[PDB]
Parts: sequence; C-alpha cells; structure tokens
Amino acid sequence: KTHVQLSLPVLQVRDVLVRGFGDSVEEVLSEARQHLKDGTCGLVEVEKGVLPQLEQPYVFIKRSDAAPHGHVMVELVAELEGIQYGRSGETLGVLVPHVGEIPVAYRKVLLRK
Repeated sequence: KTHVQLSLPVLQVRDVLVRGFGDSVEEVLSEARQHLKDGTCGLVEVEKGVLPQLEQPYVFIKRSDAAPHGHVMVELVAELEGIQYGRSGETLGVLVPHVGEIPVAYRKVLLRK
C-alpha cells in the first residue's frame, strides 16, 4: 500500500531516551521509515525549546493533504542546519525512536510510504 494507518505515541521531550535516528539526512529518513513500519516510532509535538533538546538531523511529519478514518495524511521531511529535504504542509511533530517511554496521547496518521 502507498499509505499505512498508524497510531503514533506522543512523548514528552524530557522522557525521550534516544533523541534522534542518526547522523545524516538519508540515515534519519531511512531509520524513521523502518521504525514507523516496526511500530517503534514516537512523536514529539514541537514547541519553544523542544528542538534544541533533540539531535539533528530532525525528521518531521508534515500534513500532506486536507483525513481518512480520523488519520491525517502525512509525509516525512528531514532538517539539518536549517535546510529541509522535502516540501510539505504544517508540522505535526518530530519523530524519535520509541523504546518504551509512556506516551501522553496518540496521533492517528496515514503515512505516505
């Protein structure tokens, strides 16, 4: 399928144990997609002071359209030193590995895969 229905655990930035997916734009997008497929991906909602507490490169989920079955259609955009790789809509948050942190909520998304 070109899209996959996912429910992403929303983590508080100070709980996150693994604060990024790797060391290159290509690696973080790769690893983010693998964790999304394996159900081991969390979401941190972006507010003042969140991103400096996470590791670059960043992987964002961004709204790709204006929401089947409650699931917002999203795609991945990476960012490294202020340059984004991808073009999409509003940020829903930044993806991080999930290694068992307790979430505060779930974000239903339809991921363009």
